[PDB]
Amino acid sequence: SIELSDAVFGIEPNNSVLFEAINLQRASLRQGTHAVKNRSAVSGGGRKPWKQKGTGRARQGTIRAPQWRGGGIVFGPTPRSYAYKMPKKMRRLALRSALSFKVQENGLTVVDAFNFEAPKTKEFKNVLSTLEQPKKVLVVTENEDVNVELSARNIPGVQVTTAQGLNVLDITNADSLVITEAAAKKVEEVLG
Amino acid sequence: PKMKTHRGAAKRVKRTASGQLKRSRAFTSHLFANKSTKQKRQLRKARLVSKSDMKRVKQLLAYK
Amino acid sequence: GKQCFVTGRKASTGNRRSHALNSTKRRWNANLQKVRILVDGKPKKVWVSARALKSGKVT
Amino acid sequence: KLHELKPAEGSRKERNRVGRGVATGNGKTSGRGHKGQKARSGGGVRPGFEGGQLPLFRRLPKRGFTNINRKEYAIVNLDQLNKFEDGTEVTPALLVESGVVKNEKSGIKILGNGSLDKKLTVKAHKFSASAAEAIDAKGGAHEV
RNA sequence: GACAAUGGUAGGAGAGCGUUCUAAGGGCGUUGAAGCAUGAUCGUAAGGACAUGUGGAGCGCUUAGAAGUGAGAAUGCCGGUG
RNA sequence: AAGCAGUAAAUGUGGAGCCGUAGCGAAAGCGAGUCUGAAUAGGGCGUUUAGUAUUUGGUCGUAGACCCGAAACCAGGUGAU
RNA sequence: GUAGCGGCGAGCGAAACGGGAAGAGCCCAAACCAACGUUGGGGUUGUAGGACACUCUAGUUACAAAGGACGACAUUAGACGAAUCAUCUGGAAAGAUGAAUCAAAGAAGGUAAUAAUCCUGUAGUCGAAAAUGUUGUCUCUCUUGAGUGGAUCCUGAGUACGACGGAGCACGUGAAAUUCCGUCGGAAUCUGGGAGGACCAUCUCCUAAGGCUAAAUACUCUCUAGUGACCGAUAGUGAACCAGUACCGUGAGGGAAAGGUGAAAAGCACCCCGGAAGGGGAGUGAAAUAGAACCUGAAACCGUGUGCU
Repeated sequence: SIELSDAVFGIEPNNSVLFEAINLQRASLRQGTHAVKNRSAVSGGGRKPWKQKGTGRARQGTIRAPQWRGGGIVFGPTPRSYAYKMPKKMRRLALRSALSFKVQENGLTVVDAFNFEAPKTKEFKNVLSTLEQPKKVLVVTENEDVNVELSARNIPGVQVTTAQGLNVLDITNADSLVITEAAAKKVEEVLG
Repeated sequence: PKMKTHRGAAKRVKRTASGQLKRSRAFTSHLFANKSTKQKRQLRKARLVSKSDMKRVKQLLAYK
Repeated sequence: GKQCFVTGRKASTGNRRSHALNSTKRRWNANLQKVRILVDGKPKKVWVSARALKSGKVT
Repeated sequence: KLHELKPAEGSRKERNRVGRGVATGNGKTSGRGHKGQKARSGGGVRPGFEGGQLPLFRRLPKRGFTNINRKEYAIVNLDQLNKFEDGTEVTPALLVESGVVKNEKSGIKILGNGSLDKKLTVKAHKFSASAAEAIDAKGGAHEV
């Protein structure tokens, strides 16, 4: 079957918006979790090592100065978040470009509803090969699929998601997209 | 933290439509016998902050 | 220290300000007097403030 | 394709780093000049007063006061009302939902900058002298 | 292809090389990776390969991303050696 | 925007709020014009009125703020072998 | 970063409204009634409540008064758990080349080299004598609800408040309201009393001077299970190491340096020089210039030969 909306699948992709939407998602799961110590945090070094004058040595205040071995970092890492936000009218514009690009490259397959009621990985591998699908595929359905998401999750390169959980990065990564009839109708109304 | 505005400067100027500042006149406190009639009459008319002084205090009134 | 027996009168702390508004710490003691009052046992001399002495009190 | 990405031409640049070699032009002095107060670590003088000669906003006097009971109303010119159709009851409750007034501070005031060209009845808190004659000339009424 | 321009400190502006890590893609290696050593090699520069010895298990390349990203000197600090 | 929903997930929900569409005056106030003035008589500022949200780079402000270094001050303690 | 405060300098800096998380409110004094200043009943407020008068009708043991036998999960040991063989190079296969097989299991680590199918495991099911938790259904202990009623009573006293000297509210004594402390004066009793930024009048809202109260909030010496465009031995905690230890001070106190043989000790039997140490062979191993001062082994620097000078 061929069931398209002809509105959110036919627009031209916006490369400038599609690039800023991928950088936003990748930078949003970078938990910084990284910190070093400075002069105040290093243990010890509270007295002056030697008098300012009377010796042929340089003047030094603490054994934890940034030049001394074993203490003091000047400008190192610090715990911070990397996530930022973009307007709402640019989020939907980036999703339609990731969905229309697949259609332009001839990589969208509209399949009827699945009838998988028991988890079986060997059974799900057949329909992927029967439908002439590439190595990495994405599966989108209407709602949560028990006994379906349990399968196709041990196959290297197969990802199953929902209709409300589509991502700019999860879509651009797959070679082809496999969507059901009920799902393609749900995606056509949430977008555009 | 947020930037703090110059409270003393906010009591002496006001912003206009183009973006310039309206200022009062000095020498208007006392000693009016030492000045002439033409001098005191032309000191009631307000002026604007000059182009030079604007470059120094442009960020003291960011919220004004 | 010295504290009132009937109520909780005690000293406090403030500032001693001159004409130039110069700050210096100081104390404000209570008017504690030594009187002998009736007790369920033997009458005892205890520190009592002059505010509690007024309005009538046994001595 | 995540293996072929290109940003928009002219939107990205590389930051500047001072004190890294001499060929960059920002080497030893690092863009500060020679010795002075503006060359040490910790900035320089404050643009507010900077010491020295009497500052600017200390040589001019203060002026005026601030009213606490000050009232301010929104303004709807005439060229904004002509989007409605003839025979409509314009109401401060409708002007908000219509999308021409985002916030009513203490009421709506109808100014007369433009031309109405339409037949309406306008309700508002206050009116203007030239905005009350254009509503009634071509027909219509205004009610407070 | 014609004409003109190209000495430079403080300073302004533009274009590039290299180091570490992440993502996607695609490759190399016990028939010997990284590193270390030598050579008469290739680019306008920062720099890039190849062969031959030593080594005994990891590492490039392309496009983007993020920086504890470049050392000759501070009576600089620690180690080794005159 | 907090918040709720969701892998610490990048994502729908949430219009309290913020800027702009109109200025002028110390203010009452008036309004494409408003103040000064007995009087647009003249003059000052407006009739530019396409902005707004996120982000790369330059710079500024508050935080030690490009790095190293005093002679000093205060607070609580240790010492008459 | 608005109102406002401020040698109106530097600087300090709100609240209400609105949008959300969470959300039960109740006990004492007194008038009064039987008893001996005392026990119990009674009784708790502003759209004014109670005492008094007339007929009459759900335990919230986290506040609200507080003791006990009372079933399901959960914590503290664990048990099962699918699927590969062959041939080359090598000391050694997990690699390469061939055919195959599992998957609700392609997290991860080990194993003579790089393993979904070799070993511990993983997904998913099951399991508690005994102790401790979290949560219930009954039991046990408490326990009559509301209208009408001011002729007469009760509703917190050296208190409220004022002057004087200070402090605290964003607010520096200023026109300083609203809250506290020391000293001394010192009220009124529902026709009452307080507040609405000096103060008075009217008009609105609320009842001080007794006492309890769970949730949304802040933090981590710890326990358990996990993550990183975090470090990789001058780094990361001072400390990967038998470290607050050598060591240094009368003392309080101050404080380092030091990881790596090999897959496996299989750690060189015996012979030769030597008093020993250390070497030369022979052996072990894939490799001994991998021999415990043991992976790789840079520069400074110290040497032994030689081609030109």
